[PDB]
Amino acid sequence: TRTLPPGVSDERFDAALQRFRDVVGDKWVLSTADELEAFRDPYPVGAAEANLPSAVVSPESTEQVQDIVRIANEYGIPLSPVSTGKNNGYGGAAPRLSGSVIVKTGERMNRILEVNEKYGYALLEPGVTYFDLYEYLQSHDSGLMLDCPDLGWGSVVGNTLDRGVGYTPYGDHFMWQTGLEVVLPQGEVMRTGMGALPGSDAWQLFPYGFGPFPDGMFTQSNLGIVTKMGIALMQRPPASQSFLITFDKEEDLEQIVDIMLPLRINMAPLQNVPVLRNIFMDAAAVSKRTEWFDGDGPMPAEAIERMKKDLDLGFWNFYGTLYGPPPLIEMYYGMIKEAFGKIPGARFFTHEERDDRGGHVLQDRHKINNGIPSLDELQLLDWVPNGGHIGFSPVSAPDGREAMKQFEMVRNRANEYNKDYAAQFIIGLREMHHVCLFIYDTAIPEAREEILQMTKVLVREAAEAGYGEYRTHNALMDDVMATFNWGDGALLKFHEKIKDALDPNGIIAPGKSGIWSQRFRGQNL
Amino acid sequence: TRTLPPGVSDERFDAALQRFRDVVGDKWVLSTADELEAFRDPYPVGAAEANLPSAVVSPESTEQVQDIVRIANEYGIPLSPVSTGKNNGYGGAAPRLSGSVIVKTGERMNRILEVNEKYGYALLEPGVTYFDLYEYLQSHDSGLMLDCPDLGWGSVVGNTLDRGVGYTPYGDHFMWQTGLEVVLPQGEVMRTGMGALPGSDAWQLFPYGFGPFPDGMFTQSNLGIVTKMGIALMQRPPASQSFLITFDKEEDLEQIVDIMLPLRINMAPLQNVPVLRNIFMDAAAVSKRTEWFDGDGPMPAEAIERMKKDLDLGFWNFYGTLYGPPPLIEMYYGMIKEAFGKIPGARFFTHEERDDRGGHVLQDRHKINNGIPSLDELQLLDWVPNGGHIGFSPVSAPDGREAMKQFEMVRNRANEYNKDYAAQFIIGLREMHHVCLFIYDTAIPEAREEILQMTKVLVREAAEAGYGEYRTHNALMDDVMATFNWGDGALLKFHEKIKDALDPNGIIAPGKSGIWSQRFRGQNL
Ligand SMILES: *Cc1cc2c(cc1C)nc1c(=O)[nH]c(=O)nc-1n2C[C@H](O)[C@H](O)[C@H](O)COP(=O)(O)OP(=O)(O)OC[C@H]1O[C@@H](n2cnc3c(N)ncnc32)[C@H](O)[C@@H]1O
Ligand SMILES: *Cc1cc2c(cc1C)nc1c(=O)[nH]c(=O)nc-1n2C[C@H](O)[C@H](O)[C@H](O)COP(=O)(O)OP(=O)(O)OC[C@H]1O[C@@H](n2cnc3c(N)ncnc32)[C@H](O)[C@@H]1O
Ligand SMILES: COc1cc(/C=C/C=O)ccc1O
Ligand SMILES: COc1cc(/C=C/C=O)ccc1O
Repeated sequence: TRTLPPGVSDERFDAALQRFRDVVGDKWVLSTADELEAFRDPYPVGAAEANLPSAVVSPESTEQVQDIVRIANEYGIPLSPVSTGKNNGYGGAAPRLSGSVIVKTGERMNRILEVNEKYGYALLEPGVTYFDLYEYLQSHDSGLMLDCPDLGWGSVVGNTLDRGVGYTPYGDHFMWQTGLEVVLPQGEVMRTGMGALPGSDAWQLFPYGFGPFPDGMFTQSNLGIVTKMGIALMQRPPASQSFLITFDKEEDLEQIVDIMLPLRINMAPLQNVPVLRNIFMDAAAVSKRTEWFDGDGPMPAEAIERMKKDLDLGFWNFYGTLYGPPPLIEMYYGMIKEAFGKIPGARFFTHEERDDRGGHVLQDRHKINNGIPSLDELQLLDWVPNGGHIGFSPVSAPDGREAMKQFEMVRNRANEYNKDYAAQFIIGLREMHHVCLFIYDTAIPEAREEILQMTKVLVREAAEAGYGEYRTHNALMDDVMATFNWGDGALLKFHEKIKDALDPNGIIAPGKSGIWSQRFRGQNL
Repeated sequence: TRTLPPGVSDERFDAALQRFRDVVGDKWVLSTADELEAFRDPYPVGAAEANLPSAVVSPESTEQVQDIVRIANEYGIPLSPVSTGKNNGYGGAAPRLSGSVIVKTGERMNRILEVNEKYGYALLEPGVTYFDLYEYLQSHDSGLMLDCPDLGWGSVVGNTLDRGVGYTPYGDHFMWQTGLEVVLPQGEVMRTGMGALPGSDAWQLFPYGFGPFPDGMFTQSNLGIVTKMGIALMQRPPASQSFLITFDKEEDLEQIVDIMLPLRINMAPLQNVPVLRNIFMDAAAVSKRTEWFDGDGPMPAEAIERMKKDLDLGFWNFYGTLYGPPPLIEMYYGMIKEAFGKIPGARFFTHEERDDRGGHVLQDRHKINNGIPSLDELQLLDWVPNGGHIGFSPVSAPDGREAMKQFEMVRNRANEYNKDYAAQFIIGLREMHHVCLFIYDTAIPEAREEILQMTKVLVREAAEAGYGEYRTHNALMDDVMATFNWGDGALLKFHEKIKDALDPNGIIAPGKSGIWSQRFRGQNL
C-alpha cells in the first residue's frame, strides 16, 4: 500500500511529483516501492514499519532546492533533507515523519567548491564524502588533513549538521564549521557569516559575521536545507604515532577516566580525541559473536575472558594518537605511560608493535586519527546475522564515577533485554560522548522491538540520573527532547516558536529533534 | 524635556516606572536627567544628541528580570539590557533606541555562582567583571586563568554577548562560552545546552545539548536578557614570555602579516592572540598628541619619526606571548625571531629586556596575555582633551595585501577627516579583527560629526571592497547591517522574522545590530 504525505491524496501527490520532475528531471525523482526500499532505515528499530518515505528528489543546484521547497509549500508536502543519507544508528536516510519526501542533496550537489591551502579550509556541497575529500587532498598533494568519523562514506556536511564527531584535534566538526548556505523553509536562500557580505573572501575565515549568530540553529534542526558549508582543515603534522592501552578489568573504567582528565583538558599530552572502547566493541570489529559464545543470552564471563585472551586486549582499550616532531611525541608518550601505568594490568602498544588480529582496531584508529578514512568498522555489523546498530549516546562528565555509573546503568538494561553493550567513550576536553552501540539482528521483529523498548527505557533512566543524549535515532527524538524540559519545556517551546515563524506551512523535516510544526503538534506520529 | 519611550505618554511612563519600582525597589530605578547623565554614551558620536535612555532599572534576580519584561510588554516600553554597560567605543551603556529603559543587570546580579577547578569553568552572573573574577581566582589560589580584554572593568558576560575578544589562547570569548540562561522577550526563562536537562552537571561541560543550538542567537542580539552564562577557563601554564617586534616602515605591514600566517594557523609557535599595533596606538597609550605635534591637521612624517625615535618603537609593533615549559618557549621564540627577522629593520624585545616608557605597552600586554586585567589602556583617551574613541572594526583575511589595502583605505579617510588612525590588528587563526580606533575630542560638535560621517563612509567603502565589520557602534548598526545584504537582504529578513516571533510587542533593544521589530521598522528611530 502506497506511502503518501499526511493528508495529501494520491492525485495531489502525483501532481507534485510531476512538478518536482519539471525542476530536477525525471531520472532524479524516485517514487516506486522498489526504488524506495533503499531509503528505508537499514537498521530498523521497533517491530512495526516506521519512517517510510513517499519519494526521493535529487536536486543538482541551490535554485532547484528553492523550487522544490516552493512546490512543497504549495502542496503541503513535508521534505526531509539529507546529504548522503548515511546516518545509520540514527535512522539512515529515513524521515522522522512517514510520508515525507527525502531531498537527497548529495546525489548531485557533490562538488568540492574550494580547498584553500593557504588558509586551511574547504567549501563543500553536501555530497562530498570523506573519501571524496581525502582523494582530492591526496591528488593535489595537499598539506591539509581532514577529520573523519569511523566510517568515511558519509558527508563532511551531513555529519557536521548532526554535530557528529571525529578523532583528530579537529574532531568537533561543528566547532570547525565556518559559513553556510541554506534554503529556508519557504524557499528563500541565505548565507551566514561573512558570506552575507557580497564579495567577501572571508566566508570560511571568520564564522560569526555581524549580528545574531545563527549557524548552530541549522544543526540537529529542521529550519532549512543546507546547500553549501565551509569547514576549517588542519595542517598535517610532520609525524604521528598511535597507541593502545589495554586495561584488564571492567572495574578499571573509573581510574582510567580520572587519570585521563588532567592529561587531556589542556590538549596535551593527549592531543587527539582519545577513545575508550570495551572488549565488545573491539571483538565485534574483528570477529563474530559465535566465535566466543553460541547462546541467545548474555555472554558468560569465561567467554569474555577468552575474547580478551585470544585478541590480547583488555576489557577497556584506550586508543590515542600523538602528533608533532618525534622528540615531542616521545615526551608526550612518556607522560601517558607514566600516568596510565599506575593502573595494575595496563599494557601499552604503539601502532608499530601489533600485527595480530586484536591489533586491527589500533591500525584502523591510526588511519582515522590521521584523517585517512576507512570502512573497516562496518565489520561490527557481522557480529550477528543481518546486523544492525542503534546509537544510544549520553554525554558524560569526564569523571570516572560518572562513567562507571552510566556503564553500569546501560549494562544492566542491556542484559535485561538481551543485547550486547559495545561502548565507545569519545573524549572531548571537558566532556565525553558515551556512545553505546547495540548490535542486533534486524530481521527478527522481537529483536527490533526489544531494541526500541530497551532504548526508550535507557533515555528515561539516564534523564532521571541527570544525563542527556547528544544525538539520537528517529525513534527516540520525541523521548530525548522530552528530557530537556527544564522550566516546563522552555527549550522546546522556544524551538517551536522559531519553527512556526520560519515554516508556517510545516514543510521541513517535521519532528526532527522532537520539533513539530503547528499542524502536526498533539498527534501520534 | 523628558526623554520618553516612543508612543508612550508621560502619564503611562510614570505608571510603568512605579511598577518597575514595585519589582526592584525605589532606590533601583533611576529616572532624573541628573541620574541618567552617567548612562549617556561617554564617547558620543554625531553632533546631534542621540541614544538617550528614559530610565535605568537594576534588578536583583532572574525573577525580577522576568517581572520587568512582563511590565514592559504591558506598557509597550522598550528595554535595553546591559551587563556592566562599559561598551565604550560602541555606545557605552546608551541604548540604540532613544527612550528605551536600560536594564542594568550587572549592578546587583554580580555573583560568581561557581568556579570549578577540576573541569575548568565558571558560571557567572552579568555583573562579574574581569577584575572580580581575577580576584576570586587569586584569593582561592586557583590553577585557572581568565581571558580578558584590554580593560578589566567590563563584564565576562557582557563582553561575550557582544562577541568581544581577548588575547590568551582562550581569546575568542564566544567560543568558550558554555551554557546560558536567558529571559525571552515575553518573560519566559530558558536555559541552553545541557542546562535544559534538569539536574545535569554538564551545563558548562558540553555546549550543544540536543536539537538546534541557539546560544549564538543571543550574541549581538535583541532576543532576550541573559541572566547567567558559563565560560571555560584555561589552566595557567607553568611559564610564559611576552615579546615585542618593532618594524620601522608603514609599508612593512604586508610582509609582517604574510610571515605571520604560517606561524599562527597551527597555534604554534604563535600560541596566543598576537596584536599588531601602529605607533599612534602605542604613542597614545603613553603620551599626549601635543608632545609630538601641535599644529593643524594630520601629524606630519617628521613628527611621526619623532614618536618612533623617542619611544624606541616602530610604525608597527607586534606583541605576542608564549606559554609552556621553558625549553618550549625558547624553541618557539627562536622560530619567531628567525621568521620575522627577514624584514629589514625588525627589532625584538622580550618582557624581561625592556622597562622604558616605550616598553610600557609590552608590560601591559604581558599582564593581559597572562589573564591579569588592567586599566592602563584608558590612557589612550588622554591623547587629546576630552578624549573618546569609536571602533571601526573590519574583518581582514590574514593576508598582507588585504591588510595593507584596509590600512591605506582607512588612512586616506582618517587624513581627509582629520582624525588620527590608531590600528590594532587582533590575529586569530584564519582571520584578523582590524580594530581602527579613532581618538577624538568629544566636546567639539565638529569632531563628533566628522567621526560619524567618516565612519559611515568607511563602512560603505569597506563593503564596496568586500570587507565587513565584526562589531559596531550604535550609530553605525543600521549601516553595517545594510552591508550584509547578500541575496537581497536575506540575512536581515531572517533576523526580523525571528525577532517578530519572539518579541511580538517589540520590547527588547530595538535596533540592535540593525534589527528593528515590526512596530519600529521604517521610522528612522
Ligand atoms: C553504524 C555506525 C555509525 C557511526 C559510526 C560507526 C558505526 C559502525 N561512527 C561514527 C563516528 O565516529 N562519528 C560520527 O559522527 N558518527 C558515527 N556514526 C553515525 C553516522 O554513520 C555518521 O555520523 C554519518 O557520517 C552520518 O551520515 P551522513 O554523513 O550521510 O549525514 P546524512 O545522513 O546526510 O545527514 C544527517 C542528518 O543531518 C541533517 N542534514 C543532512 N544534510 C542536510 C542538509 N543538506 N540540509 C539540512 N539538514 C541536513 C538531517 O537531519 C540528516 O538526517
Ligand atoms: C575604549 C576601549 C574599548 C575596548 C578596548 C580598549 C579601549 C581603549 N579593548 C577591547 C578589547 O581588547 N576587547 C574587546 O572585546 N573590547 C574592547 N573594547 C570595547 C569594550 O570596552 C569591551 O568590549 C567591554 O568589555 C564591553 O563592555 P561590557 O563588558 O560592560 O559589556 P556591556 O556594555 O554590559 O554589554 C555589551 C552589549 O552586550 C549586550 N548585553 C550585555 N549584557 C547583556 C544581557 N545581560 N542580556 C542581553 N544582552 C546583553 C548588549 O547589546 C550590550 O550593549
Ligand atoms: C551511531 O553513532 C555514533 C557512533 C560512533 C562510533 C562508534 C564506533 O565505531 C560515534 C559517534 C556516534 O554518534
Ligand atoms: C573599541 O573596540 C575594540 C577595541 C579593542 C582594543 C583596543 C586597544 O586598546 C579591541 C577590540 C575592539 O572591538
